[PDB]
Amino acid sequence: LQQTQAQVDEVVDIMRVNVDKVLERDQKLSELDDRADALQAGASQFETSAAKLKRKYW
Amino acid sequence: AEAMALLAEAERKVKNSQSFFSGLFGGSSKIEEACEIYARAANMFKMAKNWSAAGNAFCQAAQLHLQLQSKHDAATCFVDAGNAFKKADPQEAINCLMRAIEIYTDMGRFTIAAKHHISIAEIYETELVDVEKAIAHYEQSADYYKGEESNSSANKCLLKVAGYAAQLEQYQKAIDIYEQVGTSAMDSPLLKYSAKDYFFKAALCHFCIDMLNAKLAVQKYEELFPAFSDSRECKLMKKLLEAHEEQNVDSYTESVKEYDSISRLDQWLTTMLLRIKKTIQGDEED
Amino acid sequence: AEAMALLAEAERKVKNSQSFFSGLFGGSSKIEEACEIYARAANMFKMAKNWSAAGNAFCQAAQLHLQLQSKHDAATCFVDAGNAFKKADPQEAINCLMRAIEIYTDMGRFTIAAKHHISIAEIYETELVDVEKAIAHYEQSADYYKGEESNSSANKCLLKVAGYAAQLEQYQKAIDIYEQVGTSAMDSPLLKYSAKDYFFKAALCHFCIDMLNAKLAVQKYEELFPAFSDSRECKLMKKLLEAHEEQNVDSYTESVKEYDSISRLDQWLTTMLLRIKKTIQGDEED
Amino acid sequence: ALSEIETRHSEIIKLENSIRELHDMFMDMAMLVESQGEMIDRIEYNVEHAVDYVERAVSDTKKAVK
Amino acid sequence: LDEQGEQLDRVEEGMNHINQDMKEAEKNLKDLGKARENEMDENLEQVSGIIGNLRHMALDMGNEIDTQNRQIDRIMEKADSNKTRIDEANQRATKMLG
Amino acid sequence: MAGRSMQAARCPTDELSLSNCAVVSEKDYQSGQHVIVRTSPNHKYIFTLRTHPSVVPGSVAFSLPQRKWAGLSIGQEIEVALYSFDKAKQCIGTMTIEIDFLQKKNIDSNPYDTDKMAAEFIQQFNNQAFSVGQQLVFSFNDKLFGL
Repeated sequence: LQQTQAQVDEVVDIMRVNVDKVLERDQKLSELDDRADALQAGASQFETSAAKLKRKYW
Repeated sequence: AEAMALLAEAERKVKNSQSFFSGLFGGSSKIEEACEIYARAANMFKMAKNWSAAGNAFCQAAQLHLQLQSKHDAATCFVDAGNAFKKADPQEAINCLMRAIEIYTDMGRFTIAAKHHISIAEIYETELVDVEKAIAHYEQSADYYKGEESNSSANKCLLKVAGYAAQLEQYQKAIDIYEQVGTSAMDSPLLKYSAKDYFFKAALCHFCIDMLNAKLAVQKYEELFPAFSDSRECKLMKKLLEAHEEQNVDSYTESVKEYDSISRLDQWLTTMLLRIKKTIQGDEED
Repeated sequence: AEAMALLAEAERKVKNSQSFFSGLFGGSSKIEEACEIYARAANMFKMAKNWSAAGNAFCQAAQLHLQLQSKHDAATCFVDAGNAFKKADPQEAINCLMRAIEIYTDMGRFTIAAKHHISIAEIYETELVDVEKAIAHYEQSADYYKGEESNSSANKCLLKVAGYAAQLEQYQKAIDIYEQVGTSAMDSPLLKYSAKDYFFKAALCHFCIDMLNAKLAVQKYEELFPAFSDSRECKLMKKLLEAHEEQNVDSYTESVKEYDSISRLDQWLTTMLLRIKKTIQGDEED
Repeated sequence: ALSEIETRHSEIIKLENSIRELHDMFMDMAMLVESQGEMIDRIEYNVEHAVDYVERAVSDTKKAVK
Repeated sequence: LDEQGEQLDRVEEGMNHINQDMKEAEKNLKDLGKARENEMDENLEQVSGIIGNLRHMALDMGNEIDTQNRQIDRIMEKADSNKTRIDEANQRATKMLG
Repeated sequence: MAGRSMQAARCPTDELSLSNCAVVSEKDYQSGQHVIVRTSPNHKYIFTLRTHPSVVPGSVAFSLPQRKWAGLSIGQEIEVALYSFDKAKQCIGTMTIEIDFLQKKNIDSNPYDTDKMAAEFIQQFNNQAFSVGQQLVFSFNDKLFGL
C-alpha cells in the first residue's frame, strides 16, 4: 500500500511539473501567435510595394 | 530630440503647401516622413513611460499614414495605439480597436481583425463591463472565426457567450448553445472528454426547467455511463433532478456536497447550482 | 458601401488597351486597380453575410489578376472566393479550390498545393461524399509531403486514407500505411508511442482471415511485455483470436465488453467489431 | 480487526485523492494542450500563405529590376 | 501533440525560405535604386502495474515540449528579426518609386 | 381546431393544479372548452381549458401531474388545437380511478368516505376531459392525492 502510495506520489508531483512547464508553454504559444498574424500584412503590403516598383521599369 | 520635440518637428513638415515650396507635387512624399517622425516618437514616448501621449502618438503615427495611400500598416499602428491606452490607465484603446476592425474587415482580413475583436470584448467585459456588447463581440467574433472555419476558436468565444449567460441569467439561451458544440466534440476524439462536461453545461443550465431535455441531452450524448468522468457528470445530474422533482432540498443539498468532495466546484458552476437550489425552496414552502 | 456602381464603372476598366482608352501606357494598372475594386465590391456583400453573391463577386477580382501577369495573388483570390461557398452552404468553392492548387503547382511548387488538396478532400469526403476521389487526394497530398520531408502529413493523410479504406473494403493498402507509419514511428522519440496503435491497426485489418495475421504482426511486433500499453495492441487480440478460431463467437463480445470501458470505443473500431464478426458469420452462415 | 480496515479506507481514499488530483491536473493538462493546439491551426495560414506572399513577391522583386 | 510538434517542421519550412528570400530580395532594392479484499490486493496491484504506464509516459511526455521550447527558441528571434527585415525592406521597396 | 403553436408554461397557483385543466389565458380560449395538445405524430393528448388572469397570451400553463403525464415543461413549442367531444359515446358514466396520497410525508390511516369523495369529485371535475391512464391530483379535506 505504502509503496504504491509513493509510486502514485511520483506521478502526482510530475503532474505538477508538467504544469510547471505549461507556465512557460502558454507564454510561448501566445508570443508565436503574436508574430504569426503580424507577418502576413507586412508580406502583403511588401508584395504591393513591389507591384508599384515593377511597373516603373518594364 | 526628445519625444516632445519630434511632435513639433513633424508639425513643421505636415504642412500642405501650394507654392514654390511645393512645385507640382503636394506633400505626398512628406506625409510619410511625418509618419516616420511619429513612428520614432510613439516608440520613445513609452520609453519615457508617458503611456497617454504614447497612445496618442501611436495614433498620430497612423493618422497621417491614412492620407498617404495606406490604411494597412496604419491599421497595425492603430492596434498598437490600442496597446498603448489599454496597458495605460485610460481607455480610448477601444476607439483605435474600432479604427482597426473597420479597416481589416474592409479588406477581408477577418482573422487579424478578430485577434482584437476578442480583446475589445475583453475590455468591454472586464473593464467597461458591457456584457451584452461584450457578448455581441464574443458571439460576433466567433462568427468571424468560423468564417475562417476555426471551430475551436468559436467554441472558446461561445463559451464566453454562454458562460456568462449564467451571470446574465439567460439559461434558456445557454441550453441553446452548449448542445451543438458538444455534438461537435463527440466527432472529435481530440475533444471528447470535455464533451460530457459541455452537455453538462447544457444540462445544468436550468431556470427550474423540468424538461427532460435536461434528462435527454445527456441521453443524446453517446455515453458508456459506467465511464470514469460520467459518474461526476451525468448521473450526478440525474441525482440532482431526482431531488428537485422530489420537492426535497435535503438530498438535493447533500449530493452537492457529495460531489464537491470529489471535484471542487467553481464560481460559475456553484452559482448555477445555488440558482437552482433556490428553485426547490421557491416551491416547497410557498 | 457602393457595391453596384463599382461593378458597372469597372466595365470599361476591365478593358485591354488598344483604343483611345489605351493612350500612352498599358491598361495593366487599370485592371490591377479593378481587381481591388471587385474585391471590395464583394467585400461589402460579404460584410452583410451575402456570401453566395460575395463569392461570385470575388471570382471577378480573382479572375482579373491573372490577366495582367500574375498567378501570384490571383490564387489567393481563388482561396478567398472559395472561402465564400465553403463558409456559405452551397457549392463552387469546389471550383476555386481546384483552381488554386493547379495554379500553385503551375508556379513550380508543391506544399500549398497539397495543403488545399486535402481541403478539397475534406469537402469531397465530409460534404460531397466522393471517397473514391478525396482518398486519392489524400494519397497524392501525402506523396507531396514525402517530397517535403514532412512525413508528418504524409502519415496523417494516409491514416485518413486507410481508416476509411479499411472498413470500405481494402485491408492491404491499410496495413501498408499502418506498417509504414509504425516503422517510421519507432524511429522518432516523438512518434514511437503513436506506433502502438498504428501497428494495432496494421494488425486488425483482416481479409476475413481465420489465421494470426494480427498475431503475425504481434510475432513481429515490439510489444515489450513490461509495457502494458500493448495490451491495447495484442492482449485484446490474444484473447479474441483463439475465440474466433475455436468456435467461440459468443466469447468474442466479452473482449469489447471491458475494452470499451478501459477505452471508450469510437466508430471505426466498433464498426470493425461488427465487420470482423461479419468475418465470423461469413465463416458460420454468411 | 477494524483499524486496518480503517487504513484500507483511509490510506486508499488518500490514494484515490492522489488519483483525483493527478486526474484533475490531467483534465487540466489535456485541455491545456488542447487549447494551445489550435493556435497551431492559426499559424497554419500564416506559415505558408505568408510564404505565398514572400516567394511570390520576391519572384517579382527579382523581376522588378527587369 | 505529436502532430502539432511535427507541424513545427513546416514552420521551419516557411521561416527558412522566407529568410532566404530576404537575403536575396535585399539585393534587388540596391540594384534597382543605385475474499474481495484478496481480490483487492490484486486490483490495487493491477493499478500499481498501471502506474508504470503513468510514470513512464509522464517522464517521457515532459521532455518533448521542452525540446519544442528549444525549437521555439529557434523560431522567436528568426521571426522577430524577419519581422524587422520585411518592414525595412518594404519601406525601401516603396521609397524607390521615381 | 386548425391548431396554433403555443408555449408550454407552468401552472400559476395550486387551485388550477387541482382542476387538471390546461390553464390558459382569457385572451385566447374559454374555460370549459376542450383542446388537444400535439407534441409529435405519436403523441396526442387531450385537455380541459380553464382560463386564468395570469397567463401570457400565446402560452399554455400546465401543472406538474399533467406535465408528468404529458411529458412537458416550461417553454416548449407545442401545437394546441380545439377538440370537440362527441357526446354520443364519450360522456363518462362509470370511471375507475387508482388513488393514492401524493406526498409520502403525510400518510395516515384515517378513513375517507369514498361516496363523499366521488360526489365532491364530480362537483369539481364536471365537464372535464379524462383519458385512460391520465394522472392528476385530488384535494379532499386539504389533502393531496395522486389520482
